[PDB]
Amino acid sequence: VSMTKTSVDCTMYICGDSTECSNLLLQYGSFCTQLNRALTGIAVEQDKN
Amino acid sequence: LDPLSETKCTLKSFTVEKGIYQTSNFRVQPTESIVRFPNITNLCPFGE
Ligand SMILES: *[C@@H]1O[C@H](CO[C@@H]2O[C@@H](C)[C@@H](O)[C@@H](O)[C@@H]2O)[C@@H](O[C@@H]2O[C@H](CO)[C@@H](O)[C@H](O)[C@H]2NC(C)=O)[C@H](O)[C@H]1NC(C)=O
Repeated sequence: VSMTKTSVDCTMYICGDSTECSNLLLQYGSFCTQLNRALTGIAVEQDKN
Repeated sequence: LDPLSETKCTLKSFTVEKGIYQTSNFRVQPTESIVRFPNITNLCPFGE
């Protein structure tokens, strides 16, 4: 009926605690917000189901 | 400024609907810097 809800901090996965990597990750724009948006849409649906 | 202003920026909107909204993950920042090196003191023989 449902599966485990997961959230990710895309910046902590990719760059965890590096400010240098975090400034380089901003060059990609929206991708990390899209990843968090997609996992949030999956997580809300486990409760709906 | 406050959690509502962060919600407005995360939604890129000056108005927000009824809901619960994911905002930036928090993090306890470091209080001080700790350096730990061996108590070796004698300089290395590079002239030789
Ligand atoms: C390698 O030698 C340099 C310079 O050549 C020597 O200069 C005199 C000190 C004397 O020994 C001559 O026979 C050599 O030709 C060293 O450079 C000196 O370093 C000291 C600090 O250690 C500094 O106060 C001096 O001003 C420097 N003098 C000059 C002329 O540069 C250098 O330290 C040696 N390299 C290593 C890795 O030990």
